[PDB]
Amino acid sequence: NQALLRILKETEFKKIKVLGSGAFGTVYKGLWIPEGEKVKIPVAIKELSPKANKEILDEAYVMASVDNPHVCRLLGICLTSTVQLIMQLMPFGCLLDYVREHKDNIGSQYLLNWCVQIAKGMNYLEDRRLVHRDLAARNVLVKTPQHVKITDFGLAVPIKWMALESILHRIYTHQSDVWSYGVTVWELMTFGSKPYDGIPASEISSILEKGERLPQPPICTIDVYMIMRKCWMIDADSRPKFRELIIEFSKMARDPQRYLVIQGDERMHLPSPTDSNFYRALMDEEDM
Amino acid sequence: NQALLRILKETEFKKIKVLGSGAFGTVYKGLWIPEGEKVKIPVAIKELSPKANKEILDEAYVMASVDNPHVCRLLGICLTSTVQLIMQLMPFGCLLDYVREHKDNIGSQYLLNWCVQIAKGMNYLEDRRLVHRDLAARNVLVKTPQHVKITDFGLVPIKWMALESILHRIYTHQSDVWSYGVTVWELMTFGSKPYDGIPASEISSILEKGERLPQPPICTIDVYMIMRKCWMIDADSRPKFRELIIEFSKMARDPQRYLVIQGDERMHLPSPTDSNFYRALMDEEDM
Ligand SMILES: CN1CCC(c2ccc(-c3ccc4c(c3)C(=O)N([C@@H](C(=O)Nc3nccs3)c3cc(F)ccc3O)C4)cc2)CC1
Ligand SMILES: CN1CCC(c2ccc(-c3ccc4c(c3)C(=O)N([C@@H](C(=O)Nc3nccs3)c3cc(F)ccc3O)C4)cc2)CC1
Ligand SMILES: */C=C\C(=O)Nc1cc(Nc2nccc(-c3cn(C)c4ccccc34)n2)c(OC)cc1N(C)CCN(C)C
Ligand SMILES: */C=C\C(=O)Nc1cc(Nc2nccc(-c3cn(C)c4ccccc34)n2)c(OC)cc1N(C)CCN(C)C
Repeated sequence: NQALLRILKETEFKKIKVLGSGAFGTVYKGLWIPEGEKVKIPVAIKELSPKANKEILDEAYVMASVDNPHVCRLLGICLTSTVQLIMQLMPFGCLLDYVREHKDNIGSQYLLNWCVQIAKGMNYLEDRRLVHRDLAARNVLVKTPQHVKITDFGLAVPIKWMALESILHRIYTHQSDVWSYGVTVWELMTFGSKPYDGIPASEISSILEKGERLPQPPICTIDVYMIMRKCWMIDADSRPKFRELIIEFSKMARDPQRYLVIQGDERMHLPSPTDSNFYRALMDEEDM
Repeated sequence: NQALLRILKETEFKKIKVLGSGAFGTVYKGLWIPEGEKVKIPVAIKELSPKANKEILDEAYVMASVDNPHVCRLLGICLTSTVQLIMQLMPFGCLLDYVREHKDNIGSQYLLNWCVQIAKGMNYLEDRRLVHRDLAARNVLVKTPQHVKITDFGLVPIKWMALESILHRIYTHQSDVWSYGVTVWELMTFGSKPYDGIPASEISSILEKGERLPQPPICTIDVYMIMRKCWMIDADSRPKFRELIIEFSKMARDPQRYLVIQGDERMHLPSPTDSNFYRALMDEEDM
């Protein structure tokens, strides 16, 4: 249990470049320096009282306790005046920046597989009875282009991702996560657009109650959009379950050009197996 | 089958720092840059005719076909003006240099486990009917200090070779058992050169005479006997790699009984907490 979180010394790691900031502190690219040998092992570091460190560690053990190919795991923690958490570094960044930088080279087969993977991770957090509460394209990281992992879940401002019962009553279930999943797909199919951009956060809840939703993205057939819209029903139990979303986006992944309409789709396909095995033996040695 | 070897272009990778040479060419630390992507992936590259390249690929497909935690796999080839082969980069280098540089903190539990691992990989190559022909501490790479892998198999190292290889260029798996015994000895002497100071032309005469490498001081007689049975003159009398796994595993369950190193009770394996950290950053594979 508690053997999954390694307690780190300030002396055995070093922040070296800033990647960004987020939900409790700033993220840096770092290096781990194993005691007694000289090898710089790249990591990611989030820089956030003694008793609050017991609240921190009690949750840290929870996030250090996950095991699923599509969920990120917390690997270490360093108790300093400001706390420092350490996870494996994903050289491909998050999917949000990814989809906004290759938006003219992403084919339909990747997009739908990203949806499958995110539903796989989410359904796993559901099976662990863990609620994400901040699911969003920024919180989906890219291990290899064929392989994404969800991050920074379970931390108890993202109003434009929140289900209506979270905006009005701070109710966070897995069914409220399904709603934010619905927005996350929408970030993907639109190659990184800011949902409800320019309509004040203060006024989102009145527009959802009124019955407006995010608009059908251009590359989406009705079949994909109808699933997004069912994720945004006002009644939580009517939204689909993640286990269903897995089956549905997997079906759509067996025939992608039927469900997403992208210009140039026939000139960009999956990696050959040759290319996936190469990617995996260099970068991605875990199970799936 | 051939989807296990990725055919690379010169333009999608770059050698960046020279790591060493020895076997068949020069090895560099490199970078692979995925087509259409902005990330730079560390790799290892060995830089060496069109017809000879068919001899090459036929072997390369085999060396790309291994799947065992303790055997290295060939990952790509770039058959251009100079043949360039690509495998995963092992940031810890080869085991020989490891044992030479960390001779101050290597305990008996590490040594004995390396033997178990080297026998595991070797016994797998046997099962695949591939003869190493060059098993040696230099050809044992370090993925993590807890995890070694055999490399550059399937391809003169006179001081490692079984006698029937010196006398008849005969290489079977039983000849690999011998080089295995010599590999252990390099490890237990913390990296000494076997038959140091003796000209290569004369090793065969000393082996036929019946001398062997001498018992290292840190080695109990139980360990020495295994090294000696690896060096019997009748190849079929030497032990099998499957047998060496069991025996060195038996010895690892009680390491200080079988190796006598000063300061040994102050260096132990990593805690599980430390093994899990090691594995999620560096070693995510099965074992
Ligand atoms: C509200 N009042 C205020 C202060 C007190 C408090 C209580 C708990 C935390 C806590 C505990 C644990 C985590 C986090 C926060 C968090 O931000 N965590 C991420 C994570 O670390 N990300 C990373 N990026 C790069 C390197 S580390 C994360 C990583 C992961 F691998 C999986 C899930 C996850 O959430 C983990 C902080 C403060 C309590 C009460
Ligand atoms: C006599 N005339 C002269 C010339 C012709 C010829 C024939 C075959 C080769 C050949 C082919 C393939 C390999 C090797 C050599 C080799 O040296 N290889 C190692 C390996 O790649 N090392 C590495 N270090 C860092 C990056 S690549 C290796 C790596 C691995 F992961 C597993 C096994 C293995 O053998 C692979 C070259 C030339 C033929 C006839
Ligand atoms: C969508 C934001 C983002 O994550 N961008 C990003 C991420 C990484 N890698 C990485 N690995 C582990 C943890 C994190 C991480 C977690 N949180 C809350 C972050 C906030 C901001 C930044 C990173 C966070 N990230 C990365 O590695 C190279 C780069 C990157 N960016 C800014 C894109 C640059 N290209 C080189 C990818
Ligand atoms: C024994 C020398 C050596 O390998 N040193 C070494 C190796 C690596 N990584 C690496 N990865 C894959 C394959 C090889 C490799 C295999 N063979 C037969 C080689 C011969 C010559 C060179 C490399 C070979 N090696 C490495 O990665 C950073 C570093 C390294 N060095 C330079 C050790 C010295 N410092 C680590 C202290």
